[PDB]
Amino acid sequence: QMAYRFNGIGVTQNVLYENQKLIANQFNSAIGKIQDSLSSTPSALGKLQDVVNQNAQALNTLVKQLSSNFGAISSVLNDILSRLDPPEAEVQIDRLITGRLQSLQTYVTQQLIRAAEIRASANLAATKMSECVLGQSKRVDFCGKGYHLMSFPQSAPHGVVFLHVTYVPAQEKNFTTAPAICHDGKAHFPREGVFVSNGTHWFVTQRNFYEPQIITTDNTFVSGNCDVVIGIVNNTVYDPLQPEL
Amino acid sequence: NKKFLPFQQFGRDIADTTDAVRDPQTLEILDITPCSFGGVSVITPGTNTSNQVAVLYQDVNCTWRVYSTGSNVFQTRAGCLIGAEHVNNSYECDIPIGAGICASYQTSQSIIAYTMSLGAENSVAYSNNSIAIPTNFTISVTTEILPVSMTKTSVDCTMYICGDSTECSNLLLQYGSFCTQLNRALTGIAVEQDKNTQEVFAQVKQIYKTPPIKDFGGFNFSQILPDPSKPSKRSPIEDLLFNKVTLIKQYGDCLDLIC
Amino acid sequence: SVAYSNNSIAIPTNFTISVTTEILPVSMTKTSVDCTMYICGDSTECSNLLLQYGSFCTQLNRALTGIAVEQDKNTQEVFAQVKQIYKTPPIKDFGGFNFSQILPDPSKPSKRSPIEDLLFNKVTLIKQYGDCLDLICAQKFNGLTVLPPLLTDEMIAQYTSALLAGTITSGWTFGAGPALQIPFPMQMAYRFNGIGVTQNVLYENQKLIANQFNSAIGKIQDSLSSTPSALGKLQDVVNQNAQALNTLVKQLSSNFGAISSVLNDILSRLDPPEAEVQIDRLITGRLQSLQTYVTQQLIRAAEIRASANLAATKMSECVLGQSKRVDFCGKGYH
Ligand SMILES: *[C@@H]1O[C@H](CO)[C@@H](O[C@@H]2O[C@H](CO)[C@@H](O)[C@H](O)[C@H]2NC(C)=O)[C@H](O)[C@H]1NC(C)=O
Ligand SMILES: *[C@@H]1O[C@H](CO)[C@@H](O[C@@H]2O[C@H](CO)[C@@H](O)[C@H](O)[C@H]2NC(C)=O)[C@H](O)[C@H]1NC(C)=O
Ligand SMILES: *[C@@H]1O[C@H](CO)[C@@H](O[C@@H]2O[C@H](CO)[C@@H](O)[C@H](O)[C@H]2NC(C)=O)[C@H](O)[C@H]1NC(C)=O
Ligand SMILES: *[C@@H]1O[C@H](CO)[C@@H](O[C@@H]2O[C@H](CO)[C@@H](O)[C@H](O)[C@H]2NC(C)=O)[C@H](O)[C@H]1NC(C)=O
Ligand SMILES: *[C@@H]1O[C@H](CO)[C@@H](O[C@@H]2O[C@H](CO)[C@@H](O)[C@H](O)[C@H]2NC(C)=O)[C@H](O)[C@H]1NC(C)=O
Ligand SMILES: *[C@@H]1O[C@H](CO)[C@@H](O)[C@H](O)[C@H]1NC(C)=O
Ligand SMILES: *[C@@H]1O[C@H](CO)[C@@H](O)[C@H](O)[C@H]1NC(C)=O
Ligand SMILES: *[C@@H]1O[C@H](CO)[C@@H](O)[C@H](O)[C@H]1NC(C)=O
Repeated sequence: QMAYRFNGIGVTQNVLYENQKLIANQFNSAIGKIQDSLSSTPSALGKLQDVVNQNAQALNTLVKQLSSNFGAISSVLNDILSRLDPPEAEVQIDRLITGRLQSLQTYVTQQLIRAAEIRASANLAATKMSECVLGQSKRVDFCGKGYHLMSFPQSAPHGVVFLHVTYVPAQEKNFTTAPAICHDGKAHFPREGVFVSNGTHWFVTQRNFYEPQIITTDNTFVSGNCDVVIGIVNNTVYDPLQPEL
Repeated sequence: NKKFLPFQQFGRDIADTTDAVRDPQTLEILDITPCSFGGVSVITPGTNTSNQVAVLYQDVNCTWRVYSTGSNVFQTRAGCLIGAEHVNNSYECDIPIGAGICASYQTSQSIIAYTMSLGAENSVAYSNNSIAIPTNFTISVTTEILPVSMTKTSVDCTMYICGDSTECSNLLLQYGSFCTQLNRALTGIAVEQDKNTQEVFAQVKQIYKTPPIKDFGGFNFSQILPDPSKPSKRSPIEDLLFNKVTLIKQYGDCLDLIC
Repeated sequence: SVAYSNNSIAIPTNFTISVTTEILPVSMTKTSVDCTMYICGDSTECSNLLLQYGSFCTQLNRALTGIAVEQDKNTQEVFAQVKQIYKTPPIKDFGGFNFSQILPDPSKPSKRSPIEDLLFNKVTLIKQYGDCLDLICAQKFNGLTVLPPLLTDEMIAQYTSALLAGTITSGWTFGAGPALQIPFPMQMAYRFNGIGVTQNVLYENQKLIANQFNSAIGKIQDSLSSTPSALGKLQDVVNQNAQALNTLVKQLSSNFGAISSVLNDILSRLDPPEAEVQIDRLITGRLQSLQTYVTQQLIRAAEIRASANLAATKMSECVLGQSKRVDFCGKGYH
């Protein structure tokens, strides 16, 4: 399966099969580092804590707004009712009713805006569950930084944590490159890969991993002559048909 | 410079506030201007960490309308900063002040103000016949945390506005379907939270089980697979995530912010 | 009418390299409101009467502070994708491709591209007490202030320049790891392979493709310099914010059922008992105006946040990579 996912990012599967223990060890060490980094950093889950903090703060503000007068003589209904007849108590309780109705309407409006934001975040989380966990994504930075291999979901309080396993290239080397190879008056182009050279010798390799190979007629295809391509390089293209001929 | 017509005494602004007047003894036109102007912000590294603060005065040019001057003053495009030293190095942003200026608390400890650094400089060795190809790789696992739902709340309007008062309830009846509207909105939010959770998590309809022998070619999923020993069948990572987030209350247990 | 037949196909014998613009809003202006100066400006009796309403203005300031922090978060999420400031080489031999209209101009005092200079000239956006003793002055005298963005336009230009240098020197490799250099004709041959065309098509038509690219960039510059309504969305955002602030200023002239709109005219004709009713009416009306402004700002900030999330996604998938999604990064094969 992970050889298939290596094929999905442009690396041949023999790279995985010849490095299976190393890839497994790197995956295990990365999962253990994820466990340690989540156990150490206190502000790692601040996105989920902010939702709980905002909801609790909104409810406590709604409770605390019952102490306001809103232009009336008091904030307690029972103190108004025990000092006034039904007409002036009607006036003061009308002021309190208008103020508390305004407080409730403000709370409901802010909750609607916050719920729209939470719904957008949940639609994004459902899209990431569909495209990162249930498949392999070619979208850049949608499922982590690097070439995405696979993702794993974890439940969290009011949320989801995605563990994105990605492939990162490392230990680059610079080589001399050419667009085409001129062998017999014909221009040769790589079928998949890139011509590279160590100054003296020319090979064709895959683009995301250094694996040099002898430039043959099976590695390359022919298009035109050596007069159109700018930067074409003279080299020999080996023919496998006539050592055995 | 206003020229009043002879029947006029006061001049008004676009907000209908009196901003011009005619002096009744010497007939000259005066412009009235408010005294208070300019916003003020305060910068602290935490009251637990220290007691010194820095004060940012917006709309103040120090090349004054300040509370107290100090030993170090600094003129940013966000205003005049008093109480912070200006250094010439560039770091990452600790406390954002504005206009490319950030502040931090460095060691004798004091608040330093600096221009933020966008990152380390890099120059790719571009040539017209040179390529760079990786010879190795790293397998990297990164976390992404996404909110899905929030708490579903319901409000009894009569108990909030007119709690255990009959006269207030009979007065609240003369406002109409406002509280029915509020409860309808909150019910829609509460239904939407369950819809959000169902859309994120209930993608598959079969409950798949891992095999009892965990031979996966060397790959170890023990930190993300469920732990059968725990009373809650969660992964170790999931148990850590549930411990790291802090979220029936009877009448007899109440008679507390939730109460 | 497509000439459909059961054994007929249409195959293109040529191509066009097309450059199109997409304009996306990212942030809006960060505003702060002093409640006491807006409702009860330089009046002690009004401030004492406003103290009986509670934490309403704390709620309003919390909402506006959240909006102001979210604007800087929007700009950081769109532009600060890479953390290395890549530079272009001093020799600009890119196989015939000419990025001079999008690369920074070192002669200008602001290191901006010619296209970026045109875009900044085509969108029209410290005010001391001494030089105010103007709509901004009237806004600032009623407690309404505009906070500066955390990143200046020079820093955004630096981030854009770093993204451009990384793209034209390394292709999509710098967005997924270390920047691996590659010649630009070979990079666009890779991108031709990404849309299903063999690379010899590019290598045998390199001068024509480079000329089409250069002419399309020059046409983009001319069409942005000619059409005045090209940057309509950013100007609409600026106009909406300015109109909201001016409406908030102009709403101070309303009576709200009281005998006047001036605080001092009420206070100079009435004793504090009969003044207090009118001051309470003005307080309720101006509180309603502030709440309406904050609610509209919250809805507008949600829309701007959606636009900024889309712009960050387009920066990730169109600039840092080659997209197979149809019409996400222009019309045609991206
Ligand atoms: C570029 O590739 C060639 C071909 O592999 C390298 O030549 C080989 O060098 C080793 C050195 O130990 C010899 O043992 C081989 O016999 C050589 N192969 C031949 C002659 O076909 C060459 O060294 C490489 N360039 C560099 C700079 O390492
Ligand atoms: C690549 O190889 C070709 C073929 O051997 C070279 O072309 C010849 O170059 C010589 C010297 O200039 C001429 O006298 C011949 O007439 C050319 N033949 C053809 C068929 O064009 C070419 O010069 C080589 N290129 C490099 C850079 O060495
Ligand atoms: C590719 O990278 C891996 C990871 O760093 C290298 O594996 C390490 O190799 C060193 C030296 O042999 C050992 O000391 C480490 O223990 C290895 N790490 C792991 C996780 O196995 C590997 O050698 C590199 N391969 C090449 C060709 O450079
Ligand atoms: C493919 O299209 C290009 C662009 O239209 C053609 O290039 C033009 O060719 C005409 C006639 O040779 C010239 O007058 C123009 O100056 C060329 N334009 C450019 C930008 O170079 C090209 O000829 C077409 N090729 C085919 C095979 O139809
Ligand atoms: C890239 O295109 C620009 C024009 O868009 C070229 O700049 C022109 O250069 C010529 C000669 O150097 C001047 O006469 C023009 O005034 C320049 N125009 C502008 C708008 O600057 C530039 O030379 C091109 N780059 C290369 C490498 O040829
Ligand atoms: C690279 O540039 C050099 C110097 O201008 C030139 O001689 C060479 O032909 C160029 N190669 C390619 C492939 O453009
Ligand atoms: C502050 O005043 C000085 C004196 O002219 C001026 O040079 C400087 O630009 C001003 N600062 C700002 C941010 O306007
Ligand atoms: C997986 O890792 C844990 C701790 O890292 C270890 O205890 C366990 O034995 C490992 N699983 C296997 C099959 O080795």
